[PDB]
Amino acid sequence: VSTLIPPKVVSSKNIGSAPNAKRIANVVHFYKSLPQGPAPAIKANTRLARYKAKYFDGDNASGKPLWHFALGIIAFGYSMEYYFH
Amino acid sequence: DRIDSVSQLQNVAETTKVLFDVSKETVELESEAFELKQKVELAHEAKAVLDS
Repeated sequence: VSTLIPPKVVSSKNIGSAPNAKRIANVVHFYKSLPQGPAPAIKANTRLARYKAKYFDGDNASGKPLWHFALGIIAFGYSMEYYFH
Repeated sequence: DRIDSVSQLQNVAETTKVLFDVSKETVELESEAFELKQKVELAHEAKAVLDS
């Protein structure tokens, strides 16, 4: 008389679990990502990447390039009026 | 969480097979016991008629 066994005939529902979808995602998501890297590209040399590093990083929101660009325009147009217009 | 499920299943897979065998094996022995029951039965009847 019927000796039927559900537990080891569950083996196609043991792939069926929902976090498996997350698992196979995040072994691939974590197959190459650096833990935090060593020191990637925060600073670089484009000779204006150095400018960016001091002023236009997340390291500095300092108002200094704005000031610099402002002062440039003040220097620019006063001489230039007599040269162009 | 997933690891927890998996660990259970590993141990289960072997041990459940033991029970599978065991259950049907006992049932076979119990079949043979029916022939014993018939020995018991006929003798009981015989004593009763004789008592009458």
